[PDB]
Amino acid sequence: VNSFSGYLKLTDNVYIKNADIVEEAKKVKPTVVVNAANVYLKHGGGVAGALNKATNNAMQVESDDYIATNGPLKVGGSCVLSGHNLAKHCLHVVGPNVNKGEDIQLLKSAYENFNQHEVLLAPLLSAGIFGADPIHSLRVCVDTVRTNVYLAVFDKNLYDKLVSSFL
Ligand SMILES: OC[C@@H]1C=CCCN1c1ncnc2[nH]ccc12
Ligand SMILES: [Cl-]
Repeated sequence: VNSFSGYLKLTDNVYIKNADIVEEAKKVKPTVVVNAANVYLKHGGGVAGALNKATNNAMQVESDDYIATNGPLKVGGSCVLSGHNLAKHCLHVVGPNVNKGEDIQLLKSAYENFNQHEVLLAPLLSAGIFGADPIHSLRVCVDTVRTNVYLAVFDKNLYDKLVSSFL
């Protein structure tokens, strides 16, 4: 039993809700919140910009030190950093950005990072400003993640389409 509330159950381990991931994380304080990161951990917009703003830019400060030490992430890769005031940890995961021409096949590799954590609050990877089809992103999530994932979908219209079209 966990403290996530109001989710629809898609499979044994995947749940979905219309919610603002920032507001969700502040309420639940999950062990892990997933960020829709880029390889440079430059949290300018989309989910990443919103999560970083909610940390008063502390996420960006920590991320800049991470990059200065380790260099960029790989597309499909991840790193674990602090969750600041939002969660214990933030799993920064880089899905392919279709608007940069990155290979959508890497979306499965991106979701595989979730399997290293027993429970996560997450967005759909490569959705929104990353330019992938969110219906596809949900399909890959369900077919790749085996741990317990609570998916927050900000847009109410998109959420209804995701549910009504889910196979
Ligand atoms: O697929 C990512 C998704 C789709 C469109 C825009 C960003 N996205 C978000 N998903 C969940 N919570 C969010 N809070 C702020 C943004 C946000
Ligand atoms: Cl985004």
